[PDB]
Amino acid sequence: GYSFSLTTFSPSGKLVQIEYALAAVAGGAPSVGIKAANGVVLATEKKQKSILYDERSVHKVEPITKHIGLVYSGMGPDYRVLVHRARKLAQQYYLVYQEPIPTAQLVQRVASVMQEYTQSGGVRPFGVSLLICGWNEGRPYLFQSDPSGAYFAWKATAHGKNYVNGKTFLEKRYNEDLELEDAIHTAILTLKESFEGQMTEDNIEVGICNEAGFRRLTPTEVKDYLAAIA
Amino acid sequence: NQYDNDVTVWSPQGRIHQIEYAMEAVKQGSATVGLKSKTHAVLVALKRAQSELAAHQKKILHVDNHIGISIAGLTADARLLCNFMRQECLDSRFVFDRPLPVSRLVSLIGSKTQIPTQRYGRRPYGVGLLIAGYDDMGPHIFQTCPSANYFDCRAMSIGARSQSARTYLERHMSEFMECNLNELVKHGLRALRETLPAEQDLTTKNVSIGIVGKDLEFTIYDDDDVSPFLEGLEERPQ
Amino acid sequence: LDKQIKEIKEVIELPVKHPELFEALGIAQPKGVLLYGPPGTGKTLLARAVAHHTDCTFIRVSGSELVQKFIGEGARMVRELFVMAREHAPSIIFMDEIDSIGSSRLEGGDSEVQRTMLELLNQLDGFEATKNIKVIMATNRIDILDSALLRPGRIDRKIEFPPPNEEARLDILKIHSRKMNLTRGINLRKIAELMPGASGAEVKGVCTEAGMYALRERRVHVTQEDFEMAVAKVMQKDSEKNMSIKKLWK
Amino acid sequence: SAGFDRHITIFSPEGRLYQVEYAFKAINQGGLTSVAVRGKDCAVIVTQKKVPDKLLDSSTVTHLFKITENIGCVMTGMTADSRSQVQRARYEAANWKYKYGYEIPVDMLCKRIADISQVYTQNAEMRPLGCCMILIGIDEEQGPQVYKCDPAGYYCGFKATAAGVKQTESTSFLEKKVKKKFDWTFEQTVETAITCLSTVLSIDFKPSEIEVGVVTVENPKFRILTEAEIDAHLVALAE
Amino acid sequence: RYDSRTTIFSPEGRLYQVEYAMEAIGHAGTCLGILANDGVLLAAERRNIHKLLDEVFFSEKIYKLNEDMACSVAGITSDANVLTNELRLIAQRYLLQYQEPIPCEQLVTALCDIKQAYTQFGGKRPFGVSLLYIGWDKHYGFQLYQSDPSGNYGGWKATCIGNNSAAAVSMLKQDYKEGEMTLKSALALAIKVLNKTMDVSKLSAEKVEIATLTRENGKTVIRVLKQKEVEQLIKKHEEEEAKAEREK
Amino acid sequence: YDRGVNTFSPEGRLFQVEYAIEAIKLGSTAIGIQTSEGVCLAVEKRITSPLMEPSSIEKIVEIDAHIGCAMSGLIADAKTLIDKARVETQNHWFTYNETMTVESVTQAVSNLALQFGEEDSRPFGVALLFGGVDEKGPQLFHMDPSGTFVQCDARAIGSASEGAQSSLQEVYHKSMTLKEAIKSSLIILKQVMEEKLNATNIELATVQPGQNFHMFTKEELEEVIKDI
Amino acid sequence: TGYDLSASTFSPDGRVFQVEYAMKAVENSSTAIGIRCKDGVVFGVEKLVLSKLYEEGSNKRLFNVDRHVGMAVAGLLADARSLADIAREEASNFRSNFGYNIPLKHLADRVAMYVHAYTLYSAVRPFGCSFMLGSYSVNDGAQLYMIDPSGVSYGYWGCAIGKARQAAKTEIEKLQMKEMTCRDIVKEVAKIIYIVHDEVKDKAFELELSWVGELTNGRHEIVPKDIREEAEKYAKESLK
Amino acid sequence: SYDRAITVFSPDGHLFQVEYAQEAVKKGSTAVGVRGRDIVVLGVEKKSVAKLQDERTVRKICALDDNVCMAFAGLTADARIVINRARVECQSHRLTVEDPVTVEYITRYIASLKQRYTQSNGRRPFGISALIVGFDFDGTPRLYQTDPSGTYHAWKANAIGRGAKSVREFLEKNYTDEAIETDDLTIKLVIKALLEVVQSGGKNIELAVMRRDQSLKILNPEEIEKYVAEIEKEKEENE
Amino acid sequence: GADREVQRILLELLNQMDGFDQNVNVKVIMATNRADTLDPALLRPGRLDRKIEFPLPDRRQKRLIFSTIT
Ligand SMILES: Nc1ncnc2c1ncn2[C@@H]1O[C@H](COP(=O)(O)OP(=O)(O)O)[C@@H](O)[C@H]1O
Repeated sequence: GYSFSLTTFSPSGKLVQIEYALAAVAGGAPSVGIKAANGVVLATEKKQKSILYDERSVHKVEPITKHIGLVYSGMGPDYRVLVHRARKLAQQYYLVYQEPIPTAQLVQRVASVMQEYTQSGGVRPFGVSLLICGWNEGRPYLFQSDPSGAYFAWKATAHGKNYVNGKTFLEKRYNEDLELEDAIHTAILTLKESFEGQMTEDNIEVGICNEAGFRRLTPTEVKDYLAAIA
Repeated sequence: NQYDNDVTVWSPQGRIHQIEYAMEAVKQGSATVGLKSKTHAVLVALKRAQSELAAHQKKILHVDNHIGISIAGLTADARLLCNFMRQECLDSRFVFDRPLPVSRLVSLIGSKTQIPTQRYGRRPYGVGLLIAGYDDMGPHIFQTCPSANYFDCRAMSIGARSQSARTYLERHMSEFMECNLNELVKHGLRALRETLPAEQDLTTKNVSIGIVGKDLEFTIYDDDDVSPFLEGLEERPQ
Repeated sequence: LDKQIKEIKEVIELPVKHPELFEALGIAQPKGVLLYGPPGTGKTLLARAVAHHTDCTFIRVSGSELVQKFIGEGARMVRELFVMAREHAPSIIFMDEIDSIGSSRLEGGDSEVQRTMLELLNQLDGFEATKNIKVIMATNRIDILDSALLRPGRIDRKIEFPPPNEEARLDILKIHSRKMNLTRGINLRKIAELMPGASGAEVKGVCTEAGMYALRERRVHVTQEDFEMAVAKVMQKDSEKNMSIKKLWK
Repeated sequence: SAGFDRHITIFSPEGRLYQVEYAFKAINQGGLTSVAVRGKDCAVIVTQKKVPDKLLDSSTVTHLFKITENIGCVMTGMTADSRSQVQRARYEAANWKYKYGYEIPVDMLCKRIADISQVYTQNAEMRPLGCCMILIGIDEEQGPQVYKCDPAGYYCGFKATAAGVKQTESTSFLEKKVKKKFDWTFEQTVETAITCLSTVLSIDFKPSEIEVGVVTVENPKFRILTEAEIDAHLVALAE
Repeated sequence: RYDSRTTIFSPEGRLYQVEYAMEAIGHAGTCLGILANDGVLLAAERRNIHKLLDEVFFSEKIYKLNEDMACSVAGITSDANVLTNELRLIAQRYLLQYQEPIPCEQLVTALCDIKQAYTQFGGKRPFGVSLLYIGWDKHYGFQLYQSDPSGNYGGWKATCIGNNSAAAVSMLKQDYKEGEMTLKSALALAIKVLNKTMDVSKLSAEKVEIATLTRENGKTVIRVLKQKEVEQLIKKHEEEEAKAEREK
Repeated sequence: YDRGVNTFSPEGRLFQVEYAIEAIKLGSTAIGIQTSEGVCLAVEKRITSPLMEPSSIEKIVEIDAHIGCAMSGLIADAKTLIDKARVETQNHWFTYNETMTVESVTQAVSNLALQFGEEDSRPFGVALLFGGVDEKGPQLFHMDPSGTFVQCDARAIGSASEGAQSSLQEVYHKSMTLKEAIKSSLIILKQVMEEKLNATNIELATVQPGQNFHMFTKEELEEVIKDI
Repeated sequence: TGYDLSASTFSPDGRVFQVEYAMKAVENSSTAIGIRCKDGVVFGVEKLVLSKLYEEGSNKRLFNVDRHVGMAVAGLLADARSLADIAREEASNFRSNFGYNIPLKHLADRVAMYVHAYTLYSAVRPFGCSFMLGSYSVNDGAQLYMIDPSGVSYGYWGCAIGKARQAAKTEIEKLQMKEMTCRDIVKEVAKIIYIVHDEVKDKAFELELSWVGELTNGRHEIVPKDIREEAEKYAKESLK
Repeated sequence: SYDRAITVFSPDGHLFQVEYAQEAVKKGSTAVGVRGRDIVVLGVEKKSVAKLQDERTVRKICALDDNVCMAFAGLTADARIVINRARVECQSHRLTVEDPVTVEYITRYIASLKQRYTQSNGRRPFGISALIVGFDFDGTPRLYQTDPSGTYHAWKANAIGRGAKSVREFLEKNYTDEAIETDDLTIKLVIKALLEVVQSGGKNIELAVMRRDQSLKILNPEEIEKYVAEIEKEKEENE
Repeated sequence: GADREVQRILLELLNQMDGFDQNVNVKVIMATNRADTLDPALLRPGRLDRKIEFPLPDRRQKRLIFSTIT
């Protein structure tokens, strides 16, 4: 159909290729992001396809700034590109304004980037969808940026394989008054509910934004929530 | 065909059929002959007539006091290549006051024609050229083709109906080396007459000649000038 | 479909059942009607019922049946279909998803598609033997169709079939539950309210699913709970999610 | 099926990058395996040297390369694409060495190579390079690293890995070696690699048929093992 | 093929791609600018429907270009975002040159010309965004303008685009109000049109996003409505429909 | 082999420019005669409606005081080529102060024409006749979209080119006076091309070596009308 | 047909089948061979004659790369001429920059990159030629490198390109190039070329020889076979 | 080789995409301009003001010079684009040239812009045609027409758009070779056609007048209805 | 034409699925490798009775299959 080219409309006014990009999304590894009352928790799956792959040598949760965390559901290299771009954009905002960039501004800048990859006749959009967790002026923010160049506000969401299960789960088992620990518990619970196969320190990785600072939990902490809990 | 749209696409034969189609476009042009001796290098062209009240088109060009050409191809490509040789001989005379050697000019022609043959969306130069010159190393006759190949030929003929002329040149190659200017030019005129149908023969309308020598600047003789060369030459009996 | 059914009674039934007025008026009878709406909105049902009451014959050919793999075959099919209809006394011709052969073709083979739609238009335009002969056309999402058939001398009228509303959902649920063994304590109105934007066919679906829930449990009776879990299976639009739900085609 | 694979920057209905998997085929390149193993103070790569004709000079047909005095690289792919990729590795290593004042880490170098491969993946201007590269290096007091870098733009570090003709057999053999508790010496690591190659290939393994590169914390120079060393290891595993 | 590229007309001379862009617009969340005097408004019910959507901006359909200028969105999301940003830079250009608020029609032109220039080049996609502007300027004051993907623009006292656009504009023409039709009556009529066009019974406050421009102190103020006034207006329209029933 | 000039046929011919020759054929007819007295050009307007200004259709033009032109084809870019010819004459004369040889003017127009596949569009689908005088000879020249160009004594292009060319060939000889050439060309145009001569559809322009003024025919046709 | 239409998309069974078409073009050309003797490198090439029209010693296929670097080619002739031009450019670049003669490994690898990078881009095509480069560095050794249309560069003791790759390699395998010196290497090369279809079906051809050796000063020269024609006599004695 | 493009010819040699542009002009509303004894008048039809659509905004008539005036029939986006370009060109010419603008130069400008835009790949032609009336023909009126082929011609009176077939014949029926005395008579004559084309509703005659010395003049609907009533009196004579 | 025709094929299958007349006891059986595709018109309740998932055999199941075949 109208998919071999990106810069032409369909008779129904549908950009078909970008929905193929969205179909590439949700085919990747599952991931879930939830806004608690205080913190913002993004959990993702990191099972190694074999014992060859070193679970302690690679990461998927990435701090763009000391108050911004990024998680994704898509092929890795495009996520690396957009992480590099987001880090440089946050640093350039810091240079311009001498202020740490708030969550919404960085999110809209990255969305504008993912936009600029949605035109022309010799390129393709990123096949990745992104959760951005951030702290801004004492307020926690969770955002989703998707290959179309648009972005959405979520107190909770998930994508990847079994993502509809995640939507149902966070619809049932969630309230915005969640404490941080119960929020991470909900995150691992929805990760498992979407998951297939065992989950331990080596299989999951999570990142928590708190207004003082954002940090990616160590595999040991991911196990402490992951095992002996739930 | 699947593999015949651009020169960038190879064929399973190990060939580029578009280059061969450029060769055929060259073959579409009228016949031209080139031959050299130890005294002179001469080229002659069969000026295609357009009507009894229109000028028979020029097929021999002059670009240098010691260098000349005879063309067979799309006139635009050949004449802009002619401007290219204008540029190079003029800048060489600027650089070191040297009449540009024919061999290096022909090599530059081939190298420049090579660029389209390996890039998408740009036609290789659909003309065949015979180049005559005299230089500090010898007399020179070269032929260049859209495949960017360039050759040195003691005798050569390119264009339509050329096969008879090429065979005639093969026969009289044993002569040309020590032949004088008059002998060489008359043999070249007969080489051209070999191409023509039975009812078509050498006349000032269809014939153009260009001569370069160790003692004369390369000059193109047309119209009245052709008359003394043809007069006294043997007519064609049936 | 009471409003739609009334319009189609007028346009179809009146010339066939009472031609004398059109003789007294002198005006030639209207030829056909196009029906457009989301798929499953009772278009074929309405045409079939109209043919049944009008007592004339029902002949059907979907647009997808017309295409064929050879040139000169759609024209033959259309012409011989008209021959069949004429030979079959008063008759209504029904063609479902006519848009399949009527659409944007100026883009550019495609030749036989035009040679078929033009032939159909020629058959209807020449009012060929139209003594009690009528045609009915059906389309999903009218927009893809082309005006070549709707041009004034050609087919005369259009009827819209929006998704059933609360009252329409009430009817359709009642009609398709009339044969099923229902139980006291049922509250079908809550069920109709719980199914916003049904296309009518999926209400036949909800009745079917409630009965399937009864059957797989070997029960020959249905209850409120059975229908309520059926409707969950009938949602199927929860498969929209982040993709294009509120972005792009928001 | 046809249509979403004629050009690179096209997503399939399922979102599959056909040309990425399609370039993944040329990584086969029947003749090399590139098994790399990490030991407690060492990093070892061994590749299989399939020479089709005798008249070639043995040194020229090598497939192991160096970009740092402490970094070793090995290749599995189309040889021309191979040499271009390693040349880009030299380019990046030299630029990092000039800019930062010290040589590039192996993880960052895999990241850069995978970044360029991803760049050609995302853009239709240039074909992705049909080759897979493996790096061994040392990082300060913290350990030896083995890294695999692929045309998809993906990269990861491993206890051991092998992108070769016997893909699943070699990978499962290395998993079996590592899924049983044991120590890791230099000779033990080289023994594991050589046993993997010999068992998955089942060939008698004369010395000229394989080439070994290595790095070790005690002697962090990247070295290609001479034929004497490799034959000593061959007889060590043989007896 | 003709419709595969933006540079090709029909043999009839029409351009399919812009038509496809308005068909795309046909999907958009219903949004209108109402007929009013001494004030203007641009109501835009948010089509986003999920209880877990956080709406942290309280506005995703109305974007304020200046405290006397606002514009809506009906079409592609990323295109609309970049286009509204570009509106802001063009208004900033005009203001930074003249230090004077831009006339409505001039900004409308500038954007529509930029959009047309993007469409008419090859290798580029036409913007599938239709959008409405409400503004006050020195030349004409209160103005509401329509713009389409092709770069067309027009003046409309009341208009609507999105889902059921034809129905909304038709009923606005049916119950057309003029003259004494001041701002509050425009809020009431917007409530009526949003109730009619949408399928929801008892229209919910979070589903709708409303904004209005009123000339305060000659400096102008543009308000994006909060929950309380929206609830009051919708409940008042419900009881007004009940009152209309009371006549029976 | 349909996308452009950069594709060659099995016989070598480019399947783009022959269509430009046929685009010459769809234009209005045009005639040119070379005589030792003066060089003349004629052209048919195809005035769609006399409510138009007949002079508005610039199918007959003056490049300079010594050189005039006519064209047949799409016309639109023919005016661009006339613009190039005029700028060529202006620049060359203002720099060198020697008169531009009409051969050189045609050469410059050809150099412009060779800019559709020779650098880095499409061939100019129009053909031209130039008629000029110079210090060395009075000449007439012909130009076609391929960029090649030829000296001719009696030339015809556009629609009905073949029959007009045949009659023009049959009437021509090398010692004609320009009056007899003009009358023969006009009567040929009357018989084959459209109809009897009138000021709103025919155009004539002639040039002589010693005359840098009024290279046109205007508001004097009446003598011909009664005496043709 | 499939997806083998340009050299920028991996065709099925990932091998592009495009640069393999370039290799098919290489096979069409006549044979060239290259040997490394104990202290020198020699190249021997046969070239077709156009006709009796053709001028003797024209369009020859040996080419000068550098004052000390020699070239032999097979495949498309004009592409080989362009390759000789770019190779000369690269040699001049190194000569001007480093201030001393380029090692042949570096130059060969750079030309291999030129060919390879030309294989990738969609607007361009892989070279339809394959070639050998030879040189001698009096400081440390002799050097020879052969490059294919794909960009693969390898070294040989004896190598061959053309319409007789493997047959010529069988001819070369039983020479003693392990210790043999170049003066009889030229005779062996000439007779080897004449052995593989001298004029069996193709009527006439010209034989050209190139040399780079310490006894040759290590520079690039065309072997003076005009001296007593010993290699010519040996090659024609190859009759039986 | 079928059309399928802008810069290619069918074997006949005509650019069918230019034909498609002229048909795109044909689908537009009526536009009939004339020149009189001294003055030039114009009246545009098919306003079709739909209630909230206040008719002023679309600006069916645009005056872009110290004195010149016309909009463009076709698709209005390119009309406004050429409007911006005409503004820039007229002001720049008046600033840069020793003497102010003339109608001939600006018409040649529009034609050249249309031709230049058309003469390239990937660049859609302006499917718009226009009728330009100007004063400085040495202080005389003259009328020009511009066609998407980039062509410009001169008319005493011309019609383009939906009435092109009809109104032109109307002109051929009654354009007096007598120079129109009482240029209000020419205004009545043109108003007759401008009305009769669109059902003579009397509501969409939106009209401008310039006496070749004046600046832009406009006619309000009542004052235009005055000429309409005079034309009705002239037509009622047949009794 | 291939794309249009395959769409007409699936639509014609839909009309036949809903079209077969009562008292006829035909059963349409559907096989598929993926089923994350498949348009939600076969999954419509009025056409789909049961969706049966056929996994790759696991332990126990592999034991049963080996025993049965051997
Ligand atoms: N109002 C209704 N009452 C009863 N049954 C209905 C109604 N609407 C739809 N249906 C059921 O759904 C089907 C609708 O088919 P139809 O609308 O013709 O499909 P399409 O839109 O593909 O032509 C009918 O066969 C009928 O059984």
